[PDB]
Amino acid sequence: VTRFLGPRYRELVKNWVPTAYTWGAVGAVGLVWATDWRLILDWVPYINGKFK
Amino acid sequence: PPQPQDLEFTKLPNGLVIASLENYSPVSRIGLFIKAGSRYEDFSNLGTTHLLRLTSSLTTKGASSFKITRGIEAVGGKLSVTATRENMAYTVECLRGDVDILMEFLLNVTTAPEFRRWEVADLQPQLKIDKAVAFQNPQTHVIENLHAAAYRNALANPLYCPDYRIGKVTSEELHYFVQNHFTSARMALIGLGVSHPVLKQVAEQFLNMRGGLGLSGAKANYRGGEIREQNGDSLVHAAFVAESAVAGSAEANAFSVLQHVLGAGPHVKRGSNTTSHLHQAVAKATQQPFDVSAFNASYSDSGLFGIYTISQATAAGDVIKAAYNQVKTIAQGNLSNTDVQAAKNKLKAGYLMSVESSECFLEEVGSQALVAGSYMPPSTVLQQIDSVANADIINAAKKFVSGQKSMAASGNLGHTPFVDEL
Amino acid sequence: SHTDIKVPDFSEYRRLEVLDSTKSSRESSEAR
Amino acid sequence: MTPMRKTNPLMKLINHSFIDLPTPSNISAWWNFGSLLGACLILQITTGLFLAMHY
Amino acid sequence: MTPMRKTNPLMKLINHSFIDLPTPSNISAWWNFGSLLGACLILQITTGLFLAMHY
Amino acid sequence: AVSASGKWLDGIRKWYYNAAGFNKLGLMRDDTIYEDEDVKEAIRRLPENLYNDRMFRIKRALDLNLKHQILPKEQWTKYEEENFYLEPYLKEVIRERKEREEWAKK
Amino acid sequence: LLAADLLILTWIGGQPVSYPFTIIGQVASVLYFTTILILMPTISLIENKMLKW
Amino acid sequence: TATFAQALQFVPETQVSLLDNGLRVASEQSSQPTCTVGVWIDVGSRFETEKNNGAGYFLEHLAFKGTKNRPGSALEKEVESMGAHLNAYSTREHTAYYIKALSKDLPKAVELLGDIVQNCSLEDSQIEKERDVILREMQENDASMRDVVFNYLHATAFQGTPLAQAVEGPSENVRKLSRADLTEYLSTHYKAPRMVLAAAGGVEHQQLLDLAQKHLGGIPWTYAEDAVPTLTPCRFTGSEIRHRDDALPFAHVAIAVEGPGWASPDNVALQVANAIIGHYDCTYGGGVHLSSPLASGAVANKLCQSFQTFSICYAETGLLGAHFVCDRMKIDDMMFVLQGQWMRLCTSATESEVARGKNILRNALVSHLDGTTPVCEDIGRSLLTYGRRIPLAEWESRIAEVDASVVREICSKYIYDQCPAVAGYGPIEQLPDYNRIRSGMFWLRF
Amino acid sequence: MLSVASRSGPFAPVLSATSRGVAGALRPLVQATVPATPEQPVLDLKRP
Ligand SMILES: COC1=C(OC)C(=O)C(C/C=C(\C)CC/C=C(/C)CC/C=C(\C)CC/C=C(\C)CC/C=C(/C)CC/C=C(\C)CC/C=C(/C)CC/C=C(\C)CC/C=C(\C)CCC=C(C)C)=C(C)C1=O
Ligand code: HEM
Ligand code: HEM
Ligand code: HEM
Repeated sequence: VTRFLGPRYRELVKNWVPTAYTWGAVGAVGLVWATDWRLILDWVPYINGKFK
Repeated sequence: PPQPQDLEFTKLPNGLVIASLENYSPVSRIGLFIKAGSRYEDFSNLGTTHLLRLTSSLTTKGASSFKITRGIEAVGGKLSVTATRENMAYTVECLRGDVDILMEFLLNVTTAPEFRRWEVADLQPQLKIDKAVAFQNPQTHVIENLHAAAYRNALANPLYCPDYRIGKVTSEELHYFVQNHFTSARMALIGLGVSHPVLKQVAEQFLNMRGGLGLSGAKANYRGGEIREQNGDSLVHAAFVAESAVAGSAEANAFSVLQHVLGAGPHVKRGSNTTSHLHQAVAKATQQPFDVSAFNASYSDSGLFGIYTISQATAAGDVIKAAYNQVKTIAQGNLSNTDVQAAKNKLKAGYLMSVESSECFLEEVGSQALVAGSYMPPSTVLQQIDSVANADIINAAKKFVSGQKSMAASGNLGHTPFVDEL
Repeated sequence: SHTDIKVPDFSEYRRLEVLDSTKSSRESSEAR
Repeated sequence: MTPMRKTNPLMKLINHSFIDLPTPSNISAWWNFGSLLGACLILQITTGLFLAMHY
Repeated sequence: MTPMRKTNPLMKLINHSFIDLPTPSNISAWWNFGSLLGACLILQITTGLFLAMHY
Repeated sequence: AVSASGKWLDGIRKWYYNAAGFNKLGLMRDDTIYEDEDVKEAIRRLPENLYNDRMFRIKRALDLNLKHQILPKEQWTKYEEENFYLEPYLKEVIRERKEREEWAKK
Repeated sequence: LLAADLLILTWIGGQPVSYPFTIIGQVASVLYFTTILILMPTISLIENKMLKW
Repeated sequence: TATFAQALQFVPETQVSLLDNGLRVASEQSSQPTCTVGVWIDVGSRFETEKNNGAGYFLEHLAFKGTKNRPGSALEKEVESMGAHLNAYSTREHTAYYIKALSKDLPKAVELLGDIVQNCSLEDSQIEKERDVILREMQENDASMRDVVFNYLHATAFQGTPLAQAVEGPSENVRKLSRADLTEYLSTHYKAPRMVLAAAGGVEHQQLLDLAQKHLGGIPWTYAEDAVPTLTPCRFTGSEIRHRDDALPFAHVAIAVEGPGWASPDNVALQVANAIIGHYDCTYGGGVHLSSPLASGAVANKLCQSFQTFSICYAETGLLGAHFVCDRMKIDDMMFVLQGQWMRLCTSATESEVARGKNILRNALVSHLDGTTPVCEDIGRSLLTYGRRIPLAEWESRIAEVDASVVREICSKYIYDQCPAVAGYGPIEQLPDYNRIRSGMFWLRF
Repeated sequence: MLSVASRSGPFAPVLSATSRGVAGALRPLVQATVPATPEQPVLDLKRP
């Protein structure tokens, strides 16, 4: 593909980057929460208590 | 700022007239004026001009349709095509720094048009939309009938394509009209923000295009017929024209003064035109809503002076009789001096006020350049307009009374008179 | 004649912050 | 560009059936038991399906 | 008076898919397996259902 | 330019043309191209006579394929008589698309 | 040729693990992928060239 | 030879000068042989109540019917023997009387103008004639559809506020007014320093100031009983009004959100955004997949007949939105596209579009000022709006500050997740309910 | 004076890529609103 290049498609990506980061963060936390992943969860100040 | 500049004229050997002025406005304007008009078509091809002026945005050999619109749109400029029976005027507006770009398009559209047949076919249905919008206002239909009622061949040609020709205009007819009517000698070019010397060399490109003279038309002959319509509208329109003088003649000035004596144009808003003779004559004839004024259309071949009266269907006869009787009294020699001076003041104020706008000023300069090629300053207009004498106006009125009349009237027509009984 | 139309009062349904026909609504929209 | 829910084949049916079909404004709670029935049907399948894994 | 397969909703679908479906005339046998696949499925289903009553 | 290589190129192209069977059905080369949106617009710009001829030859080819028949030898299309009628229109349409895409990125 | 390669793959699947079958299977597998991913697009462009498209 | 910002510096400036009574006099001189002289007054329907809703419009009808010095037809006879043009207009926040004439008649024009604003005879028989005239003109306005939907939008967006009611006022109200309410309205409002005299064209400020003192110097500036007509802010309401009439050809929706007052910088940026959306019509040449995004999509399924974007500004508040016409069956699709364009501006704005918007804005500013009358109007409206006349150079400087990021923030400030006001008059069965319209003001993807 | 745009003669149909088309001329009109009730109904054709 070649049409996707140009000064403006770069700008469009820049604007949407913050939204992409937030959505990725939402997915990661959601996955951890749903799976009760002890590995990451053990470093949570309050949630760790659940684990006994 | 610098001193007030003047306009420079020049005539290339081809015959093209070039005129430029150097103001200091930040917006620049360029115009191309062509002697082509609806009067140069014959019966074989009709509606050609009406479609031609819609093609200004079509692709050319040197520029694509996509490029023209996008480029003009991005710069923020405009391009318009004013049209009339005598002339066609391309015009473009932009900023000072973008002139060299837009002229490239303007030149192209009028020098190397490429009338793609499929593009023309797709553009055909637009003709109906344009025609309908114009006819939404009944005044358009009355005049186009009026011209078809007073002229036999040349100026009777409608500005809009006839209904039956809408789907049958071809690109070959477009091409044929262009070659025979876009000749250089028939053209003139006007610029306002641009400098004269650069205008010479930008125009040098098309000196290898067109050339010589084009296909001449025919002198418009007068007939004197009527064209009634009998539509369902409650408010009947009419028209009462007669042969007049020719555009740009001493007699033409007398007719201009004559119409303004008869209250041609309203001045004060939400107010009765007491000074107008026609409104006074009609006020004591009808007590229901009415509108009346005089008409004046001067062309190179001939002119037409007359009267237009909107009125109720029942009172149409009375309105017309009062207006016509008023003109007879003027023709009999009953004309006061004060009215002459008041009418002249109206004329001069109208002329200067109309030319005040830059767009109208460019239009007036182009119209004058085509016929003569020598600009005539407004002061000279004033001296010409002040030379009118009373006897001249009386002679003008007498000529209108004695001349044969053409009448076009749309409306209910239940009580509207006919010619030969008015 | 269309100028004779006017919205009936909704005072019995409006929220407290918009109950006055003089205070601007922009200062409470984000809160509401 | 018009909405895709009025052009995609699968989305036309969903739009007609759920999103946009006109309905009376005044239908009472009695008109709510039809949707529940299907929901219950859905609930009855899944539960039974799991029971079938051991019966 | 008009055909009844152009009014009933259940017959509109059958008319579209089966009876008045515009189809190229030169399609060869290769275009038959499509139908056969469904037919075979319909066979399997019924055959299996009867085996389930004793498995 | 190369003569022997050019003649070999012409010979192999003619061999490939005869290997493709569309000449056996009276079809021209431009009739076999896959009809994408660009081709659809290009066909829309054809004059009536070429459009009418194209439709009829397609019908005849479909009819022949119906009965697994072949057009007589004498009526097969010849490698040198073919006219690429659709080439100019398709080229213009493609160029217009490229211009639109080029503008759209900046 | 691709169809024949699939036939070879099926036949090899029906045979025990041994020297000739193992090597033949590897050659068939690589040939399978290469034909689809490489050969088909290349020849398609070549045919477009001989047709003066 | 001259650059854009370089040509801006050759525009003559306006000279201001106060009179003793507090009247402001402004003038812009040129070499033209004509001039436009008018008076602008900060009086409109916003200063009226239910008892005198139509007073401003009614007075406009009697402005040139006669005065003490020139009774009856004397006033128009003098105006027309001069070849000048006398015109007037009103609004919810301003009123104006202006004359176009030759510079050679500057003195007399001012005299008449002063006479019309101080000595307005209110003969009763004239009042009866104007009653019927206004009654008929109201019927005509009903025929116009745009007026109807723009009055509806005000009525619903300013519910319970003086800005809601129309300039003309209820028909029932115009038939009960007397020569006592009109005099009260005239005496209470028309006086300095609210008045602003303006004269653009071939007029000299010195001459304009001596003439004003001769005639306009007598206007009082003191209120009786100190009954000062104080202004109050106006509340904005997010609501909808639906007047259904299927006999009409086309649906006629109108939507708008709340916007800044006239005297906030942000409005400039908003104007740029309105240039990106643009306007469309059925008579425009080309543009099919060839013009701005909303107009390019406007002809793919032939959705709209004509849409325009507006930005109405009042003191401390205003309206920002988009007005469009459409066929009965394509109402929802047109609204869908419009809302998408607004949201795209709020989130994804490129500089290329912004540059086009800035260029369009420059052309409109410069081209609009062409002519004397537009110049005089700008002077009067600015002096009553900002207290000054922003020069072109300043306008260019502020525009140049606009950037894609700036547009994003401002549009998000006023457009995103805000409750709109909707007005629809026609076959509007397909118009989506408020809830659906309100849910289309944000993006679940953002 | 040789341009009819400043006269009450024929109309001048105009067109523009961006602007709309409107005719001109100065034959009687507009001043019928005061005395009469000429309505302005919207119809098949719509343009601002
Ligand atoms: C009031 O207004 C309203 C209306 O009027 C306007 C309306 O009209 C409606 C609409 C009406 C209604 C709902 C009412 C009912 C009407 C309907 C059309 C719908 C009819 C319903 C149905 C057909 C039923 C739909 C389904 C149900 C219960 C689901 C059953 C089927 C399934 C897929 C479901 C999923 C089961 C799952 C996944 C199993 C769970 C197990 C999972 C993780 C483990 C699964 C593991 C596997 C497969 C593993 C496989 C492994 C393999 C091969 C091994 C591979 C190994 C390798 C190595 C490769 C409404 C609501 C309404 O309100
Ligand atoms: C509308 C749908 C259904 C209804 C009304 C229904 C109803 C019932 C009822 C009343 C029982 C008796 C259970 C008891 O008395 O304890 C039962 C048992 C059972 N059903 Fe369902 N059922 C439905 C769907 C299904 C489906 C889809 C499955 C499997 C795919 C299923 C599998 C079972 C099983 C395994 C049992 C045995 C449970 C037991 O013995 O307690 N059912 N069903
Ligand atoms: C598994 C069960 C399947 C069923 C019941 C099924 C059903 C059908 C039927 C009945 C047709 C019409 C046949 C025709 O008109 O030629 C068809 C066409 C088609 N099928 Fe399937 N199919 C199945 C699997 C597949 C698979 C695995 C593919 C893989 C690509 C596929 C791709 C297609 C395609 C592309 C067509 C259109 C052919 C054409 O337009 O000429 N199908 N299918
Ligand atoms: C496309 C659909 C299906 C396919 C491809 C399929 C395929 C198969 C195959 C290959 C076997 C083993 C045959 C053997 O070992 O000789 C089998 C077994 C079985 N299938 Fe399916 N099947 C399908 C649908 C169904 C359905 C709908 C049922 C519903 C009850 C079903 C019930 C069974 C049963 C009961 C057996 C046991 C066979 C036995 O006891 O010998 N099958 N299936």
